Amino acid sequence: GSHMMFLVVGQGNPGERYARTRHNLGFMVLDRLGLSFRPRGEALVAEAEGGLFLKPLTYYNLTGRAVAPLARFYKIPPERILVVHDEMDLPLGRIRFKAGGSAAGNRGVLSIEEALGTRAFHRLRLGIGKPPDPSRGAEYVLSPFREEELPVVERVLEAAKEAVWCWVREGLPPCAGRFNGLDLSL
Repeated sequence: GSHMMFLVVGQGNPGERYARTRHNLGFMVLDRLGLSFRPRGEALVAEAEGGLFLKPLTYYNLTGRAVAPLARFYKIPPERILVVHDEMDLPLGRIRFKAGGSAAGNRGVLSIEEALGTRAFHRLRLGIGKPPDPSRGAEYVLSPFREEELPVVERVLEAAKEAVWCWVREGLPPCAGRFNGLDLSL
């Protein structure tokens, strides 16, 4: 319709090179929802149930360029914006809803904060852990998960799919109550 009730944003980079990488977890979650995405401007967009699901094709670090004009245009309040992203500050196997707060160095979240001028939007943080040395962070997020991690990633994607629908239909607090305590690790 002419209006949108919510905006779910998956963080990722465009192209097959990135599709299995840790930094594309947000895209992977959106791709599990069973929606029909269509190219619109610099994004793939899907609709369902009165709102919008966005896989920006801006590159990860530039997603604010797409998110902010859309959210302002549709007058979407912060508690009806959900940014789904990989999170180095949580271990693989943890999933957390967060209302507002800092980006903690995540360039996608930072781009959106800078473009909107607020931190108050919601996030679904999907832990990925950290590399053994920080100097490998860039390579870590642009690499596929390890062999031994795959079963945990699968659980996380299943949980995160359900969590996205939870947030869409219920709002953040009930969903934080169901999901934030989960331990999906091996």
